[PDB]
This record gives sequence, structure tokens and C-alpha cells, in this order.
Amino acid sequence: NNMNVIIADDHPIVLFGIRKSLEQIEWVNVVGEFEDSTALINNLPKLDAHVLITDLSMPGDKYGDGITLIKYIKRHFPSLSIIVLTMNNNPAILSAVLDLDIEGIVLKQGAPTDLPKALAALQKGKKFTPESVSRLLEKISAGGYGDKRLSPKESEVLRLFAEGFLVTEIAKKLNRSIKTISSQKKSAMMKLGVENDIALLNYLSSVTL
Amino acid sequence: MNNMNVIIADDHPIVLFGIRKSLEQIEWVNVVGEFEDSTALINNLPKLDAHVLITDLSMPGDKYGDGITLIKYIKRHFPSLSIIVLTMNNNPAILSAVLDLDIEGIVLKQGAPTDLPKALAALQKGPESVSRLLEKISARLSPKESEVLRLFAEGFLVTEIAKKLNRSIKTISSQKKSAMMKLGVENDIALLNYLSSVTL
Ligand code: BEF
Ligand code: BEF
Ligand SMILES: [Mg+2]
Ligand SMILES: [Mg+2]
Repeated sequence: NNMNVIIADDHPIVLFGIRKSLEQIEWVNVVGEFEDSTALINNLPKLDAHVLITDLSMPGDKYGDGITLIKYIKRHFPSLSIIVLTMNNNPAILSAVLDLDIEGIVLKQGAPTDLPKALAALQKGKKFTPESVSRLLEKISAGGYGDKRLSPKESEVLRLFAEGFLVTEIAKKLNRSIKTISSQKKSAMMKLGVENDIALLNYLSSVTL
Repeated sequence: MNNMNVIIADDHPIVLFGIRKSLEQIEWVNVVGEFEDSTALINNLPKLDAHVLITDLSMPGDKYGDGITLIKYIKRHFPSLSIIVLTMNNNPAILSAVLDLDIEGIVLKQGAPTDLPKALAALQKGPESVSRLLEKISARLSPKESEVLRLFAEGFLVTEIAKKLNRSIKTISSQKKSAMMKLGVENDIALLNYLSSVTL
């Protein structure tokens, strides 16, 4: 069973690496390489791909990147198997990708064999989870907020935080007190499992909802 | 041409794989070692007759650091070594600080796949990559402040930022508060939003 593979990453050095690590796998065929999400979504309908190995952070205004792009691929190419290869190791981001029920997550900070092992497992209709992914996924699992989703109010505050506004600007913009905005903000944070402001913005750069 | 022994360092093994692939074409290149943190790199440099280092900017290593600290350490202890920095960092202040250290090349991970071969060829001729990027920046902060800001913005807590510089919690906190006021932000959140809009 040959597997036709599409690779997507905004760093061409990584694309070369992915091919370099896949050259030893005889049953893998690379039918396309893309560096932004517009080019990827445009070429998906014309290649007959079985698997996508995709990055999370990439350019592309039309279809975006991150969780948004992956959801989009799931809806419109449901038979396509997805493995995410990402440097974005924020537990909240990775738990969000795991929620999408794709065929694997691999970290660029992980082991050199993690990607070929993910593909090997997929050939056997199985899921490979590296330890490096498992560890920080258990942090969010254990804490116990994985089930909960954002309210419209919470989403509203965070969407403006995602365009770089401060708590005092959002209060004025939504016509709410600082106390209310902060309470809404911290409640949203507890749900997403992000413990500080840098973690929150990094989460917000990978989801646009 | 003259044969070059090359050492590669990056905390992402996929990138290390990619660099080998980019250089496998070049007859005169020989890769003599691959390292994923600055401690393994520095420990091994004297044992391998390295001529060129292709190094990442952000990598683990508390002992010799990363970034500017590492490059300075390498310049001082290995003056016969040529250094090419290969990085995803696209902050003008950081890059200008790296380019102040007189390295022999810079390649951005966003740039073309041929840039690395091309930077190697320029090392024989005695760099275009530094110039082009300097002009890209042309068309405020200190190197010590820049590095504190990098570490913070990359995801590292203030605690973690102490050990990579052997500066205390107070000294990194003070340079941060200085750099924040020096840039025009008064807030951690405003600090990341600034970094976005200054990006190359
Ligand atoms: F930019 Be990818 F998510 F490593
Ligand atoms: F982590 Be490197 F600076 F791309
Ligand atoms: Mg990327
Ligand atoms: Mg790195």
C-alpha cells in the first residue's frame, strides 16, 4: 500500500528535512510541497493525496493556519489523514489539535524518528504518540478543564486580546468594567489551561475563533 | 574547491536532517558533527577539526547559553572557526545585534533552500547575506536587553531566563523593565504586540 504524501511548512529547510527523513521509507511518495495555506488548499483538490504532514504556523490570509486550517481540511477533505509536525509545544494548543481527532502529532523539538514512527503507525491504521507529546498532554488532562468551552462573552474578550488590545482598552471597547473583563479573561484562561499571558497569546495565534 | 568540515547545531532534528540534505549535493562539504544543544556543541568542537559552524540561534544549553552569548563564547574560544547563523528569528533588533558580532553568514529559515549552499560558497571567496539583511532592516535597544527580550518572547519564564545568562532574577527583571520602557510598552501583553508589528 503506497501512501501519497503532501508536506506543508513555511520553512523550506524543514521541507527538505521531511523529505530527507522520508527517503528511506519505500512506500511513501511525496506528491506535493507547499509553504503557505492558500497554495496548499488550492493544490489539495488536484493531487490524490492520502496523508498530509502539516505545520501549524504558516502564512495564508484566506484560510489561515493552526487549528482553523486543520478543521477546514477535516470538513472538506475528510478522507485525508493528517499528521501535524510543529514546534508549538504549548499544552493548550496541542490538546486543541488532539481534540480534532487527526492521525498524529509530532514535535519538531522531539526525537528524529518521531515522524517516520507516526507514518509507520498510520500504515498499520494505528496512532503513534511520542512521549514528548504525551507528557504535556497529561498536564491539561490531569488539571481537569479539557471538557469546557468558551462562552460568547469570554470569546469576545479573547478575540480582542488576539488583535493586541490591553484589558483597559477592551473594557472601554466592550463598555464593561475592568473587573468584569479581568474575571472573564481569567475564567477563559482556566478553561483553556493557559497559566499566563504569553501562553494565552501563543494559543490565540494558533486559533482564530 | 577547498574541502570544508562542517558542524551543524539546531534543537530540531528535522532541521538538522534538512541541512544535511541541502549540503549532500556539495562535493567539498563534509559534515563532521550534529548537535541539538550548546553543551554538546561546545564539548565536541575541539575534537572534530571543524572549519565551519552552521548554528541555530535559540537552543537549549544553560552552561554556554544560546543566541548572542553562545556566538560570543564561540568567537573567543574558537577564532579559526567560520560561523553561519541559521535562524527563524525575524526581529530586527535581535538580527542587527547578531550582525554586529562579525559572523561569516546569516541564513533565515523563512528564506530559500539554496541560501545555505550559497553562504558556504561565499566562505571560500572571503558576506553577501549579512549585507542584504542589513539593507532589509534599513528599508534603539542594547544587545543585552535584546537577548532578555528574546528569551521572554520565546516562551521562557523569568526564572528560566536567569540560568541561561547567569544573571540573577533581579538583573534580567531590571533589563526587561528598562527595555519595556525603552521600547514604549508598559505591559507584558503590549510587549508581544510590539514584537509582531516590528517583524521582518
Ligand atoms: F510553524 Be510550525 F508550527 F512549527
Ligand atoms: F531556533 Be532557531 F533560532 F531557528
Ligand atoms: Mg511554521
Ligand atoms: Mg531552535
